[PDB]
Amino acid sequence: HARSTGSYSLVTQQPLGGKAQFGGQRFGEMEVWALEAYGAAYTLQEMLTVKSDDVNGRTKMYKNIVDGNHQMEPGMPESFNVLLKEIRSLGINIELEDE
Amino acid sequence: FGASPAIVPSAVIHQLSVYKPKDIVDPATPYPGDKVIITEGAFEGFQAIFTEPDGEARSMLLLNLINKEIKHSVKNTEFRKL
Amino acid sequence: EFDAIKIALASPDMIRSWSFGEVKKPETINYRTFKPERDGLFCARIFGPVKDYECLCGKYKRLKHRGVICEKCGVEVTQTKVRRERMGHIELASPTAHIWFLKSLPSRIGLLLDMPLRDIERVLYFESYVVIEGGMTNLERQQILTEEQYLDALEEFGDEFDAKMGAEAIQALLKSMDLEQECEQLREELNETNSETKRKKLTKRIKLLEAFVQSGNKPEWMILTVLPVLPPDLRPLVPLDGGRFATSDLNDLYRRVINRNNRLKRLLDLAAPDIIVRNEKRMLQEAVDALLDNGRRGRAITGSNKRPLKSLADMIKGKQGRFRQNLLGKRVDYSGRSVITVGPYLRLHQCGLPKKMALELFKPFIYGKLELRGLATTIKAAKKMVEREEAVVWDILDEVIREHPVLLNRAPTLHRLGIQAFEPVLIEGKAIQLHPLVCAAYNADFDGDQMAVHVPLTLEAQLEARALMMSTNNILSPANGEPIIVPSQDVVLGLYYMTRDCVNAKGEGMVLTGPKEAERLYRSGLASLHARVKVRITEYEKDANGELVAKTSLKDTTVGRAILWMIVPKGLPYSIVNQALGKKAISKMLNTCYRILGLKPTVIFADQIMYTGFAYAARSGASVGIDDMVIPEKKHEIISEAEAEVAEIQEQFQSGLVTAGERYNKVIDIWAAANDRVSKAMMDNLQTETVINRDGQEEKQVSFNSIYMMADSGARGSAAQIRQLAGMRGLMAKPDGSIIETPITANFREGLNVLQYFISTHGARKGLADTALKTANSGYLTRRLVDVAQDLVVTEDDCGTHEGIMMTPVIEGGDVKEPLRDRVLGRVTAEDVLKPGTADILVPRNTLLHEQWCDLLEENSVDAVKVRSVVSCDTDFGVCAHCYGRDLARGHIINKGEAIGVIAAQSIGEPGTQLTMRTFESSIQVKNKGSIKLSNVKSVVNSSGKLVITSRNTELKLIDEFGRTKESYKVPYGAVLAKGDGEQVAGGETVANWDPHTMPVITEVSGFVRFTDMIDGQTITRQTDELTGLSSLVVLDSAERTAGGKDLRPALKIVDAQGNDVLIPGTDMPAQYFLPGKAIVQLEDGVQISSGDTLARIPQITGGLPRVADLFEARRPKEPAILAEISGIVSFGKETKGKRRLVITPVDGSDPYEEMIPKWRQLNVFEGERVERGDVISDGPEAPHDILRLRGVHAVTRYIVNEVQDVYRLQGVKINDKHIEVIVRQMLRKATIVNAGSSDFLEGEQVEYSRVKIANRELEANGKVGATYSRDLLGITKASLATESFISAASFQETTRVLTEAAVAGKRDELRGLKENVIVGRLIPAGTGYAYHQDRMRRRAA
Amino acid sequence: ARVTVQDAVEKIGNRFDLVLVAARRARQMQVGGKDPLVPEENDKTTVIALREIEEGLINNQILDVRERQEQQEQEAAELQAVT
DNA sequence: CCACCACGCGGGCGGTAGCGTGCTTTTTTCGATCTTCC
DNA sequence: GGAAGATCGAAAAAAGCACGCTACCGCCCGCGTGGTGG
RNA sequence: UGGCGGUAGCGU
Ligand SMILES: [Mg+2]
Ligand SMILES: [Zn+2]
Ligand SMILES: [Zn+2]
Repeated sequence: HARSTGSYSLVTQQPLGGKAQFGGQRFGEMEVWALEAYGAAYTLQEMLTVKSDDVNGRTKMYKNIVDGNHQMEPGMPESFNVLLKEIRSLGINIELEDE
Repeated sequence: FGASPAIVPSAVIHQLSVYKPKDIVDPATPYPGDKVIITEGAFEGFQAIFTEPDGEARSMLLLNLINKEIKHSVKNTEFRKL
Repeated sequence: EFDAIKIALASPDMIRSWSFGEVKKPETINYRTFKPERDGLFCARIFGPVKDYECLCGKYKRLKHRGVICEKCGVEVTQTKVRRERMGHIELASPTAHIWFLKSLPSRIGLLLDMPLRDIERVLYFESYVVIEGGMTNLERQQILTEEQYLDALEEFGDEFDAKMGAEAIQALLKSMDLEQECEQLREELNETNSETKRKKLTKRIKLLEAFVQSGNKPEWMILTVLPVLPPDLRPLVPLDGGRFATSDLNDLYRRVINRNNRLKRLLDLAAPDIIVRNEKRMLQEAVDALLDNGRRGRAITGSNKRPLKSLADMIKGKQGRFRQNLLGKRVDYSGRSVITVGPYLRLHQCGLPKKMALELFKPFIYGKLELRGLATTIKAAKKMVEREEAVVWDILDEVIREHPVLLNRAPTLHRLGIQAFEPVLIEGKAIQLHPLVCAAYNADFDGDQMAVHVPLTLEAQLEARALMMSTNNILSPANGEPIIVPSQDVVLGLYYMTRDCVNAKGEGMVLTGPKEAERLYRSGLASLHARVKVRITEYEKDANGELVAKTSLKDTTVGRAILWMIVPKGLPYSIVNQALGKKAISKMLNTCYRILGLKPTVIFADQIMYTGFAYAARSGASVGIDDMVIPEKKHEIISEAEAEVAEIQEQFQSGLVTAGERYNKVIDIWAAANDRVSKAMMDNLQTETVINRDGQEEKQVSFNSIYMMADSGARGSAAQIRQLAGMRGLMAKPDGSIIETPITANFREGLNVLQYFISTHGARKGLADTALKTANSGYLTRRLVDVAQDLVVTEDDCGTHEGIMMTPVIEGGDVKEPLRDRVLGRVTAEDVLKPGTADILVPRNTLLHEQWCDLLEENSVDAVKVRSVVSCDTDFGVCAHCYGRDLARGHIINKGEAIGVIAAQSIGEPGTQLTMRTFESSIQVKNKGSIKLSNVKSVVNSSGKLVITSRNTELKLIDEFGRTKESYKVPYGAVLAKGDGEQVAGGETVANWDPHTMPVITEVSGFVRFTDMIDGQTITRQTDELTGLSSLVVLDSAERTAGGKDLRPALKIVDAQGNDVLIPGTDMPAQYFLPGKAIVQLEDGVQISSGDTLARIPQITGGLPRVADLFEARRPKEPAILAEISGIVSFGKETKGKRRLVITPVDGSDPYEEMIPKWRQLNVFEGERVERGDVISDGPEAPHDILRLRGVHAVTRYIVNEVQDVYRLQGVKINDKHIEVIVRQMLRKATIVNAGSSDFLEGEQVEYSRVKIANRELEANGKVGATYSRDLLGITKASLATESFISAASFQETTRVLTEAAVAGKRDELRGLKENVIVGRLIPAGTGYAYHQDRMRRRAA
Repeated sequence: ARVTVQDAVEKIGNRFDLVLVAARRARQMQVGGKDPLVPEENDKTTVIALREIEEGLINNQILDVRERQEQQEQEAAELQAVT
């Protein structure tokens, strides 16, 4: 099973799962721990946002790679926004303090 | 309320026995001269005034055009209450 | 863009401000036309348009109308993505309490209102009236009244008091209180009160009130009045391609809430009776509670097919929640999965990759290169060319992956070695080809294993994977520093066969001019590979200045070793390959090559070793045949004699001479001895039974048997496996765990009958079940360990601390488990190392101890070294590089920014699979020759001149002639000594003896013994002996002691010829040896005794993964050993009824220590002894909290490290102490105040240790006196949960409680950590990104 | 090609800023249209930057010096063009 | 005139009752002594 | 000598129970009520 | 081409 780009989930904006669905391999918690053990920061960040959830990041990455430029825009993962919306729906305020 | 079933006092029963009300009932309020929203037909999403029940199948409203409102009777299922 | 996250409860007004509309109908989507209804759960007007830049009515359907709303239907023409952000709101008819703030223990509402949770539960669901206005009547403010009580109060008082129901009454009570006066009164009461539990309750209530008043939140906001509604896209109705839609549980719960609210509004509009209104309000409250968190109270709402519904809180917590399923880990693009095979031709930094799989993975790169080359002008043309698979596409594929590393990962990623960077090589096939050497790193077997591949797609990731995670850069295990890339199965066997000498091999005795001639002779088939010859070879030695000098000489060796000498680099000497070269020999050679030559030649040497081993193992053609396992000729004689002995023992037992247990033990021992003899005979017949005819006569040499060659070389198997091959299988254990009388006397070469196979299946089944049910425990333990130390990174260089651990080699019994060398290597010293007896600076204060320093210190016979430890690192919010030590994976000191905590957690958790969960002396022996030292000893001479100790913690050390402590033992109190201190003794001699069954009372004075202060039948009894019949006194306990004799405590007084009690020499009061319970005294009245005589007789698994979990979680031993809090004498107070009261009376200080001790618990100390701080008073394990409180941080750290190391060594796994020290430091992160001082911390507050240290330092700099703190040992789960960053605690587990705490307290979370940065999606503060973060920090300086 | 980067690591001396400086050089070469100071043999930008770092031609301090000199040259040129 | 294609308000399901039921660890509460005094 | 703090064991409630991957099955409100076609 | 619940299997 191999995937470069394809359909994404309609709720979490993440790649699908399973060979029959042409999904992508899951990067579990232990993989993240191993990456942090190596000191992997840029690789982990590019595996977390610009590859899975950041729609604008994914489009920018695709355009840059087609154009021959290897640069990453971290953007903002949509899973965190979904979690914030769910927490807000629970009657509990959560927000990002810029200051 | 709690483990045991609730016991209603006889005063409430006495009040309910002589309870002879008159109410409008909110969701069934296509009263004459009342605001009603039509969401189907040629006048979908338009606010009009129910003014008389024409028969049973097709109640009668002052359907609102861009210029003014005109007497017209259309199906009951077309419009809901505002 | 942002710096921190603010978490708090939402006010109803601001909740309304959040919403773009109000949902008033339960309808979601009309089935006739796929459009939402007005004011529905999916209404376009409230949330947004269903299509991009398209009005719902259709009047405006172009981008030119963006930003304006329609008038036909009232929807805004914007993007569809706005439906993912806009939220709805429902106006509840009556206020409803929040389930999270009410049921999550401790109840926030109940604790705030100071009333039991049961009363809150009753009043909330319309069961008991609660008062709000106390008035002038007897009713107070908050009183619980039932319906009858409420009616009686109403009849007695009219309108003087107000009582209400439901959540409205709770809201009124919350709104009608003042926080300032309440907290002031609570503080005053806490100052005035003295009860410890009352003090703790008042302190926690004061803390809650202070946290509430500090933030802008108000108590009345805790009762919900406006209910938020999730955006529709977060609860989508996926089409079912059958005319129906799949409604999510959230939609159903929202429909229930809407229907109940509408029903309540209609009922209250009609002036319904009190009972009906109360029932409807209770139903609405139940529906709201179910929606917010289903199953918390009562019965959970069932689904369509009888399952609990998924509520809002159900998708936040748990493994399937958003935190642990879509935030910590997520599916990624540019990834693939395939099975793995073995490629022998690949290099250490190369891995095979299928052509089609690589084409699928590298599609965007191929598209870009094709566009650049001009072959295609659009994306569609490039896609068509790629799918058509032209030759130019393959050329582009080859070009784009020339030097593009890929990340290969395995599913059970235990440690960091589970994912590694490899250079891809295109192959035709369908399986990934893996390097054989890295397999041990991956723990992967080519038996169906599947591995995943990820493609980094940016310059930073590519360079960072090339430099950090490349396979060539990972040759040392971070857990212990031992090499990982080593020959495992075939290379070791091939090299062992190559470097083996025969006796009369072809071409023996010839003289060769060099390795080239030897190779050309072997290839030509003119001399055997095992022939012993003499070859002239030149070897290069590394000079001191850093140069290579070539020395040529003739060596007597074999042809195989001469051939192997080709691939050995210049620097290595020839002595490494002039042996049998087993697996450990190969590993030692590789380690030496890495140490001397470096890293660049090491990979080439490893590749050449693997190639040569594979080639010569193929050439040798070793095979296993049925004739290889030889059955000993003497086996049947041993079996027959053992059976005869067992039969004669059984027939002796039949006569009744020996009982069942003794005969069973004898049979077991006889069978074990027979099995050992058979195994030894088989090993002797297999090792060197090869007789070869040397020129002139026969000779004996090491056997060339395939099994023996394959096992001795260490390629596969071990001694036990070979014993199972040819010798008897031995005894086996039944399911309970006991040994079976009849062992399996059949080999695997021969057949086994049904009974033996059935017996043997038990162990295999037990092992398989243990592994299957142990994988989960290991995973949970490693997850907890990773979370506990996920925010510990090196962020300093040197704290200047002069405190360190007193590291010494560990001694346990008659063997040295671990010397000082391995336990100190790769660590820095806490202070100067002094040569023994010369007071000379052997090692400087802050010099890292490498191999040379280790040799220098071991040459001086030093044993005690004070070394800086992570637990003693003075740096706050991280540790320094110097206080940590060696990187343990590189030759240099650890670099700044590394994540030491994750390294430690992975290293500790990786051996979880190897562990197990199965649950199943009277003299001192001397082994070596050396002198004897005694520590913590107060000894006196006995009647015969022997030495008897009066100290309970006496330790004897057997020290060699070089002054190094060789052996250590703990001699029990009152043990006779055969020899004195400072006398050299030989092995096998006994120095001390004692009675373990019962202890005798030791007398330190000489004189007469009388029968005083005791009366027969009241305190003691003159019982006749069963056999001798002598009248011996037995002391009755307090339960059977008479009331009159309660104050008459028995006590034997040693008297002189005068008759009065003899005072202790140098001590004021006389020697009154107390008589404890069950004391047996044989001597009669007025018996003359000397010092050291015996007075009275007193009568007298936890291993594997559960032991590690208990040690880490600080679990109570369930039978703690009582320790003396303060140093002083011991006295007995009132006996009470169940527990004895012991009073500690220091000679100089006061006596505030009174301790309750259970009666059934044995007391080690008597009434008239002297004890110090942290002294054992009762038998049993020592609780870690007690050790930390009494003996300090160093002692508890040493105890935990020693226990963990012993547990791991029992299983044969070695782990460095740095990881355990890091974990222990993470354990000790909380301090509780004792004296408030000038600081604002409360007396009972428990806060972070770093904050206390910073506050104390600031106060000292200002000049004001600081506060006093005591460190607290909290379990790893509690330590992880109780952290400053609430995001990590929420992601860990117990999300409801931590989220409620954060919402109530209004906490502000700065990231300053790894897990929260990962969740947000920014660069982690560990490793490379750390540098960037540092820059950001300095940008916040100005 | 670069099988190992141990000598480059000891040249940088910390193993973490080496990744940053190599990435900066690679980004400068790939999209900035820069000319490498080390001859290339059909090699990627990343390994080319690593090989440049090998001989000490590229380092954080000298790279910053070159960046500042280029910035001052371009600002002087634009000031002359404007004036 | 009978089978079968919507449909739109409720909620545990079904029944003149009862259904549940082979884990361990941690935290909270509560009756019962107790015990200790003012 | 009765009331409040101690405590103490005994009982009750809450949370967790590894990671990836593959394949199949079943369902995607049920039910009293209503109108319409074979 | 979306989810779950159950079952079975693979690698540990
Ligand atoms: Mg396998
Ligand atoms: Zn419109
Ligand atoms: Zn330090």
